[PDB]
Amino acid sequence: SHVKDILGLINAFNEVKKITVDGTTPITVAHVAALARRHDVKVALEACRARVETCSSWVQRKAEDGADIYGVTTGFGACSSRRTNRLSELQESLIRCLLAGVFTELPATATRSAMLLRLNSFTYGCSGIRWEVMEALEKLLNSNVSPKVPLRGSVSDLIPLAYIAGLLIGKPSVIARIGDDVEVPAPEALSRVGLRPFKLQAKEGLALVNGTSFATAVASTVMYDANVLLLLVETLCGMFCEVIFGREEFAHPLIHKVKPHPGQIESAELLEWLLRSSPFQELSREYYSIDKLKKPKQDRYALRSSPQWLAPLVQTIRDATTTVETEVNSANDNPIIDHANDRALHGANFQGSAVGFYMDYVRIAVAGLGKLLFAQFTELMIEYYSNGLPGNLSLGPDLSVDYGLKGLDIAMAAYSSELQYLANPVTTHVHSAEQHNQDINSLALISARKTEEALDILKLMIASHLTAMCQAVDLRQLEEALVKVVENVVSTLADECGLPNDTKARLLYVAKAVPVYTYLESPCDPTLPLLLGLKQSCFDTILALTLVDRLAEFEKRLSDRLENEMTAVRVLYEVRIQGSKFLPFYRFVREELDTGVMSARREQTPQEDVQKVFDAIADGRITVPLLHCLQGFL
Amino acid sequence: SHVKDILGLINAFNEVKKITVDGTTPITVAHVAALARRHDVKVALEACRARVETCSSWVQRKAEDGADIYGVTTGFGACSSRRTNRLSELQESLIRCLLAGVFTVDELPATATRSAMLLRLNSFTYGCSGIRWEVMEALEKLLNSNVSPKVPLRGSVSDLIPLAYIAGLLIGKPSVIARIGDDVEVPAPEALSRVGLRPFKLQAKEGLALVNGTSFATAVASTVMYDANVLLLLVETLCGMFCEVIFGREEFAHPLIHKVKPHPGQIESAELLEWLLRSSPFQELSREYYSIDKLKKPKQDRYALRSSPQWLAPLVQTIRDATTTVETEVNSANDNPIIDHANDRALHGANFQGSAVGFYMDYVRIAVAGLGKLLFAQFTELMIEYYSNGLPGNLSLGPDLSVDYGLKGLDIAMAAYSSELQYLANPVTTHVHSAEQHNQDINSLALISARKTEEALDILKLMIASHLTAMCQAVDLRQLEEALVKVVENVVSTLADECGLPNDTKARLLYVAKAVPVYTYLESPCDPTLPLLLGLKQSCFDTILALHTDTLVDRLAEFEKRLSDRLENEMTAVRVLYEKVRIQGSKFLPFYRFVREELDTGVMSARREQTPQEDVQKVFDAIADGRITVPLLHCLQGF
Amino acid sequence: SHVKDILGLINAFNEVKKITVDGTTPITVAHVAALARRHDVKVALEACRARVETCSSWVQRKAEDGADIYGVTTGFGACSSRRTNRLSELQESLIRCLLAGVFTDELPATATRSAMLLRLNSFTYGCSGIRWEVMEALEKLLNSNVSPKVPLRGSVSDLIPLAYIAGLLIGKPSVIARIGDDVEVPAPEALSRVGLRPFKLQAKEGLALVNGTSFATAVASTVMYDANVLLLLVETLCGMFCEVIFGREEFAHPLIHKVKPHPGQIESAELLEWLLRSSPFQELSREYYSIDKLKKPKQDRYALRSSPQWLAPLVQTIRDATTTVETEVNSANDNPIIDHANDRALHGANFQGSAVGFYMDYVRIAVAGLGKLLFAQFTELMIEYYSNGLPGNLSLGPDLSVDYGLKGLDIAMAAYSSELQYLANPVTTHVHSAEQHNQDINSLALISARKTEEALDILKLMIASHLTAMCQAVDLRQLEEALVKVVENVVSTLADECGLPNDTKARLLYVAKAVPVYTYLESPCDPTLPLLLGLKQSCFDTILALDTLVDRLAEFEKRLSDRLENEMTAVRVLYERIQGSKFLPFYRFVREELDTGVMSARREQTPQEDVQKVFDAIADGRITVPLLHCLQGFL
Ligand SMILES: *N[C@@H](c1ccccc1)C(F)(F)C(=O)O
Ligand SMILES: *N[C@@H](c1ccccc1)C(F)(F)C(=O)O
Ligand SMILES: *N[C@@H](c1ccccc1)C(F)(F)C(=O)O
Repeated sequence: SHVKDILGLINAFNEVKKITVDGTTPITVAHVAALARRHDVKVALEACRARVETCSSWVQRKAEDGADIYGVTTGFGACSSRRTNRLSELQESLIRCLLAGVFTELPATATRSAMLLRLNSFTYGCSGIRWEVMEALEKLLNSNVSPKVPLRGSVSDLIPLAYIAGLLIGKPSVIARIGDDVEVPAPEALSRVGLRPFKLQAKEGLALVNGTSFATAVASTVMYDANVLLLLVETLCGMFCEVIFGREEFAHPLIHKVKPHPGQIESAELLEWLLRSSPFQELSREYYSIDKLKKPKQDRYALRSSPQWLAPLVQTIRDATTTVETEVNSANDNPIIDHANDRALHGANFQGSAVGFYMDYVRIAVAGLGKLLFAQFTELMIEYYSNGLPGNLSLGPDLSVDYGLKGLDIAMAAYSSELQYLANPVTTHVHSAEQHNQDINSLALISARKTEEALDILKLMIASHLTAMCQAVDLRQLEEALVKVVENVVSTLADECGLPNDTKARLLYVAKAVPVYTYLESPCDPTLPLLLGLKQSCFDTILALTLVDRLAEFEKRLSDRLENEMTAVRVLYEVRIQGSKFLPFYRFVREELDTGVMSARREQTPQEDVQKVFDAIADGRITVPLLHCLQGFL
Repeated sequence: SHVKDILGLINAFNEVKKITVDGTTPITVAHVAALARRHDVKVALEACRARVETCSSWVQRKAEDGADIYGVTTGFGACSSRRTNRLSELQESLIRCLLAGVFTVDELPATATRSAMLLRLNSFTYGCSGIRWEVMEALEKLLNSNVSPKVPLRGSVSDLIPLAYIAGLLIGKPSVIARIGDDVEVPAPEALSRVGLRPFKLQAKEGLALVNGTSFATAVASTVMYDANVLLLLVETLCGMFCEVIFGREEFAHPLIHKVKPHPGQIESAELLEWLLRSSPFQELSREYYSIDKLKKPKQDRYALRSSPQWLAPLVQTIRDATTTVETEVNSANDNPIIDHANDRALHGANFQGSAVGFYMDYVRIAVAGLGKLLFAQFTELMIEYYSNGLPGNLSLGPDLSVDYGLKGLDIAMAAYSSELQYLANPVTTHVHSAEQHNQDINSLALISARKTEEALDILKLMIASHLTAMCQAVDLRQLEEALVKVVENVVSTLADECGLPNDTKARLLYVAKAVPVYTYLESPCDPTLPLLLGLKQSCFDTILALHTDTLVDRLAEFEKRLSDRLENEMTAVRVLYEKVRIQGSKFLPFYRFVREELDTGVMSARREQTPQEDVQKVFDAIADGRITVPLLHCLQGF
Repeated sequence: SHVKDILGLINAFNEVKKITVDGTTPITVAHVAALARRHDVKVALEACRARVETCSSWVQRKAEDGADIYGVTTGFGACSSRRTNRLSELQESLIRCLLAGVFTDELPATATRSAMLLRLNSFTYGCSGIRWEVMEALEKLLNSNVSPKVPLRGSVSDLIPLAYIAGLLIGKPSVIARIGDDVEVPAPEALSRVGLRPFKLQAKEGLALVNGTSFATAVASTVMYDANVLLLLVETLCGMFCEVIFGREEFAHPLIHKVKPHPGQIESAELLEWLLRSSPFQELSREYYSIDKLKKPKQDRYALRSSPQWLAPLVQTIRDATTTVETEVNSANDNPIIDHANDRALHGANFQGSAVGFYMDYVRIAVAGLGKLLFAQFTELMIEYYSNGLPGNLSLGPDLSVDYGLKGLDIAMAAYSSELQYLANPVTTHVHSAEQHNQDINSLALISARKTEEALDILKLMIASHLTAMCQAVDLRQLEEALVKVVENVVSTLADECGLPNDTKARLLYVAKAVPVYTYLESPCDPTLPLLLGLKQSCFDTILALDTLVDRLAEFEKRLSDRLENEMTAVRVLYERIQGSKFLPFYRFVREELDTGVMSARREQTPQEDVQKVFDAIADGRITVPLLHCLQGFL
């Protein structure tokens, strides 16, 4: 199951201390994301040194012998017919030419990831780069030194990679970060870490720039996030079922066996397990047993069609992860040196098309994830579709001065709207580039950036959705306690007023049946559903059988006693979640993040509450409640 | 290799005679495509009959006894609160309300309709639907009798409305029109009459069972994926033919390049290309071409060739993965509720949701746009003298280029094809509306997406037809070129002797004859301002300085005058003769031979009366009807 | 007002008999659309003849004397450096080269005839150098219904498709021509049948024939005609929507729009205020919000209330693009441009279809906006929570469990809007560097025009469904009014017969007035439905406010049960305000002229059959008759 694979990724991200780069051990998207985001994570380049030096030696010696090899004794790109013996000058003129970006930047996280991925490519021993340059890359990475790199210019990653090469050769115009607090010209940065500027040998300029390292770097953290957010969305579908009073049957194994898309079986299998012994599903069964024939037979699509919907999304995100990791673990470079067979091989491994195309697909899948969240949120906000919950999840009781999560609802539409726009492909906009030499190009970095922007929005949407669901948990729990009060007040008052058994039964059924949030604002308002039902019953008990006096007295005593006792339990409140598999999420948001039920009495704005949830998602603290919730699933 | 899988698909499409529909043998995209396109292909429903009858009687009993089951004793969609014991009228009312398409005729074609009927029939064999076996038999008979309802093109968010027309046929709705063969349209009651059927009266759940499926989206996706596989393999293969005509370096496909960047589609496409180009007579000429003035010529090829395996990689993987997804849907019970009669429950879910097909249709349309762009880039290089390594601009034979613009028209159309294709590849799946009284707040739009991908494939067929036609032109131009260069050499060689020129002059002159691209001076071989006589003049001056007399100058002047007399006549003669060989040793011989001999074409020029349309039309027709798979299979023989 | 301009376009489309082509008289999009669609419309080429022959003469002379002029003594496109004195063969080689489309699908005859018209018109300016006699042949071909069959694709904007018209004129055997609707013959037989002989191309003539924007602009012209008509139609139907939904017409108040004065906002609101002023339905709406006022919405939802703000950019986009397309229709889209007066061949790019291209992209986005408005309005009309008394799906019932009303149309509306939104992505953002990199910018105007055309097909579908639904809503509103009165009468008369106190009678009559009738039509005396539910509350209340009374109330309840349903069934059967409404022409056209009725289980015709009739009438222009009646007297 993909659920195991994603939990494996989260663990790896959390547990990795050293990333060994040795030409053989795979680097995963978790390793890359951990390097980028956790400063205590170090690179360990393992002396594959033998194959690096052989390749390096082969390239320099052949170049000096005057062998005819692209970009070592020839011009670059469309200029490949020009030959030269100016070995170092050739390489230097390439870097000069490629220092061509403009600051209107790629972040340090991306840049460091690119540095790791370039270093990794070199370990396969096809590049002809010197071992010493690799050691400098490892040292730069572990010292938190990174060039400032312009955002744009790559069609996929010559220009952005030229800034890493610029740093390594000490270009004065290249600015490097040393940690978060220091910016200095490249020569000063090299000095401060005990390095001297390199003099480029044969092929070294080209080897440093001819990779897919920036596209693949952004794609790696994109894929790590996409896996985690994917699992988070699937899991939260179960919380949605619980708070909305869904029917868990939608996740029944036979439904999905019979339409066996792997993502459909696996998401449904997770959802069946999450909901198996749910206290909230127990309430759901109670709810639909009261006036069963006046209530929906099935849930609406946002819940009931969730496994079918998630299926291609799971599969796209899983497959794209494989593709990105293949790219991470590849010699993306040209020429490829086949030193064992005494030849340089001319091809196009710099071409980031596998990554670019899959970036387009994943952005579409992320939009699909956003649409599901938006549809669920919309249902949650509308009393007609929420099975007893108040509109906008407004606690009130005075709804005229409590518009609940309406702000969050509007924002969800804005989030989804922009997300859907972002999901158009980048890959269809291929221009014939670089003197028409690059007449196909992947645009993978640009695509990766757009998928990253899409995920930023998805994070906003998940934070909002989780926050609303926590609100909804409190509201369901308050609902149960409120209904018990109403029943108790109705029962005891019927006794006191000495009403017949016929009467008491009719009134207690009303007290159990009418949704409490329809009348919470003013419980004894004669135009609201509680008293409406009560009056209906009282007339019926009169037709079926002083009795009038005892009924009028009941209605007066209820008018005096009920709202006060409802306010009491409400104020006290300001439990079923204790038995829910989603307890860790509720406990995380309420206790660890220090929040409470949302209302006019709570001073914290929706911003303040959703910001905490969002920050926990952005920095990965959300995986703790996620891993606790999933504990024991196999 | 995906290459084996696609060859398998093609074999299955050509060879199948009966599609067995039995609830356990899988139906592939090739079977669907063969049913749709080959009218000798028949459906065989295999009496799964037991579980089907158990299911339908289970549903009927439960309903009669008043069991609470969605869409059987319950209103539909957003109205599922409403209960009824009006079992047949409930189902009748669903069909009436769903007969809501409009003919703009634009319609779903018979091919997609018949495919959809097969897929619905297939879903039913899993015994989860509650449909009567006799309705299933009716579907088999309609299929085998070539009777199809006429179905409006639009209305589905994925396939209630379109499927309602098949249901409408079965119950004899007079407003539903039916095809019988290619030439007859009659009202539904008459169509049933003509094949020995009586209108059905819908039992509990039967109206819903007929309409609550992904049959149309999946029908169009099936023929889309079949075509996408074939066209993909064709594009991959023709990359090798492009290498041969453009004078590429086959090194780009070396197995080590790709082992070291091991995307499965990258390795497998490069593996195919290495095989296609091993021992190529055209690659031999390429090696010779670059050995002459080596240092004045590009060390590497441009991206459209050299980066083809890296470009193809995701395209191969998307198309292969989508085929699996679509076939999983073909072989599914897409219906709701799902009757688990063994455990006496009707399970309420959403197997009618075509999201798997919808999202993959979007991915594939993107992959197809990538295939179009690859063809457009390759075609572009071929038309431009600066990038074609000796070929004339526009692949114009001429020799008078002022009245022969060659394949320029095709070049223009290729830009028009790619442009619209890139536009089409925007996603459909991002346009989800909250539908059906906000009941369907997510919906796949799979049929809409599948239609756009089909449109994308129409354009790709056009591009492949053009590209293949151009490469056959280029084959002829390369073969004529080799012949013309040999004549220039002979004339220069013998005339050098006969004019009594020194051996160092003769050798200089013969170098020029070998090194100058013949198509740069074919228009007028002895024009003093064109590259042949340019080089000859330089060489003649250098000779005078090197051997530095009046006799030398007389003989050199004589050489120029006599070349002026003879060379054009000789060059004209070999060209005319050619219009009246290395491809014989090429793995692409079956393509060249198919286009030239079987389709009856020739080198394009001002002397050929057939227009580019007429030539490309033949190739396009062969791609459209599958005849192109014959040279594809011959070419790939032994791989 | 744009409303007046569109009415002007409609009248011209309907009334034109002869399109005058003379180099000075403007050709409008209505003229193009009428030629395309009404075959009784003829072309009158007015012998501009003198400037044409002068320009023609100039070119032939200059070419024969070996002047250096692009595409007359030089090669084409990227090959312009080649010179030749083979004047006719040069022109012939161009056509040969451009006969390069494929039949997969074809540009329709309507578009091809429009393209022939536009090319002929371009020639009248006397910049092209084409012979007068070729122009007469084009006029004759137009007037005789002869058209080449033309491949759909190949143009980046229109060399390849125009080469088919040139191919017809020179009698290329491989070019197939239509004669009327049924005859298809090779080009030389077609020419022969209308008494023409094949032209032999003179200097520049091949190029003049192919070097225009005629196909993009043809399709764009019918696109813009339809866009104007359908726009006005959607704007107008917003008023009809207000009437059936129980809208508040104040949304169209002139001060609101004076204060945010986008011209399209002012003008659509002005139209809507006029359509809704003293409406009988607005009077029903006013009544509705007066009953339990404080429990009903103070404002309408956006699909109505925000309609003039929404329509504003859409009106403006469609009007400005009409101007732009007409400027193209009336242009010398050719190259070189011959300035015979000053003896210069001017080298430019009037073949570049970019004005049309970008505007087709804009219009497609605006059409998507119109579709979205219709979708949102239709969605509200189907949902009881938002329709202010109307049944879900506009189901008549009474038994809703066997009547799902217009739910099928509702699903289809989502499908239509969805695909329409996708179609509205731009084509102009996909410019490829084409034709040996000579055409490194190109308009793609024909492709874009085709997509806008496709988007308008869907809009037609959406308008047809919406209008059908609103007619259903008219019937349901009038039936509602008749039903409430019936219930009020039955309640009143039965209160008297049971001798109920005035207090009781008053309470019960208010329930009869207040409860939306469609919430209980299914079973009027079901004790779980809103009527008897309201009646029981009032009965308990009257007992508190005041044992023989109980007897009488129990007798009222039994009598109502005997009587109410039958009285309601009778009025409904018989039925199976619009007379004072400005939308009467639309209702009458759909119900009477198209022969339809309220939708229910008892009517055999399917939703398809009803909507097809309405769609066909939109498609062929018959919809403009009720539209013009509805708007009579406006401004
Ligand atoms: N990646 C291409 C290139 C172009 C310009 C400068 C450096 C590199 C290339 F295709 F030419 C290559 O490096 O192989
Ligand atoms: N697919 C949905 C439906 C809606 C309207 C008519 C028939 C069917 C459904 F979700 F409600 C279902 O059938 O499950
Ligand atoms: N439109 C261009 C052209 C190209 C090929 C054939 C005919 C015309 C042109 F720009 F070159 C022109 O005609 O001006």
